[PDB]
Amino acid sequence: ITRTITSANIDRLRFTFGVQALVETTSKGDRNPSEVRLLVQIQRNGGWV
Amino acid sequence: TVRAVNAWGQQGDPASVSFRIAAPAAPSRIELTPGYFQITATPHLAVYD
Amino acid sequence: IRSVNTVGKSAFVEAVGRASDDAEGYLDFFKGKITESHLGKELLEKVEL
Amino acid sequence: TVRAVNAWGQQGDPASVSFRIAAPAAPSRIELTPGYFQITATPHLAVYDPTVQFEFWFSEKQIADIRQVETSTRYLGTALYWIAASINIKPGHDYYFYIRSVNTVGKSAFVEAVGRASDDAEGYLDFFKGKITESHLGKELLEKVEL
Repeated sequence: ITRTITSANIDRLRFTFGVQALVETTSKGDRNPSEVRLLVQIQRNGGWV
Repeated sequence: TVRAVNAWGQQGDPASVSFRIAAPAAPSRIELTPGYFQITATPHLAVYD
Repeated sequence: IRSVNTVGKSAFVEAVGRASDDAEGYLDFFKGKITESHLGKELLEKVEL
Repeated sequence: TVRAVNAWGQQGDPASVSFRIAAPAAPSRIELTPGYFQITATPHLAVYDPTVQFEFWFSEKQIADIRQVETSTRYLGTALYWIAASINIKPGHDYYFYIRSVNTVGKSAFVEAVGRASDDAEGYLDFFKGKITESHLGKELLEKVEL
């Protein structure tokens, strides 16, 4: 995504992420977890660490 | 509608959500197997309830 | 047939069912077992002659 | 873990207890009564679990692995007992029922029970005694008999 905040008087950054749904439906019904994974990275000059 | 109140009992601005409760969906498909002077009817919904 | 639960009842769905109409499949199980006495009396008396 | 607190909010030493919630036990004894082109399967449990039901799956033939039931067999349904009756069911051929105990907590391991039809034609034909009069016979026998 990236947004280039480039503010001046910031101290800490808080990210509000999430998932719209997490069910794992199967045939005939029922549901199970889903194992979603996300990653938050910083610019750090040239290398996104 | 949910409102927040502080230690002095002052409620905050309301936040609203909406939902619905409706009758279940009608059966999608019908399996009518025949037999000896008998009929076995099994309905199935598009989404399991 | 209509989907019903505690919340309410759904609209009806009409399904047309028929019997087996496959007598021969059941007669195959009847193979070689009707010996003499199952036949009607008219055939019994005619056959005895 | 339960702790006691006095009027000043000071919690005391903890006391602990442990328990478990597991899937219901698999069915122990299965009664497969036969009938006219039909098989009635009634599973049973060593100990009765009010909340339990049984998933019945049908297979016209056996499978080497009992873990393929969810794909290699036809899921008959869920009940306390199941009756299977169709023209595809014929006496003299064995069938298999993969049944497992299920409830809200979870599903038990499958148990396979082999069922057979009645294969007792004479008992049913006794009810056919002296009643097939003339017209049920095939046309070939009708014309042969009339001569």
